[PDB]
Amino acid sequence: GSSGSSGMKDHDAIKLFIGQIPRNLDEKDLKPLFEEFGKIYELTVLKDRFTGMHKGCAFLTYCERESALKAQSALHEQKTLPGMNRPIQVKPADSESRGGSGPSSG
Repeated sequence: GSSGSSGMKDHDAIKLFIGQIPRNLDEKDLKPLFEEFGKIYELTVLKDRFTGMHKGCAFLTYCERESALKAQSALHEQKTLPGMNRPIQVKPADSESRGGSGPSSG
């Protein structure tokens, strides 16, 4: 083809954590959108089997690291699902070294 790019997700993929989503959607209904932005490799909607049937959120994995960035800033505070007063939040499930607060002496 022209663009092609039919391969596999990068070795170190980024797990984008999406929040502010109602428990009335479906992976086949959410994957599409993102798919238009990036070649999603795997999608999973955090859904417990005890009480957290739906943690009003879902995990997304973009094949290309860069791509994710696009959809992130492209979607983040950009799209607002029906029923949610606030827009859709998009942030990577990364843990930045931190754990301290409490200045003094000015």
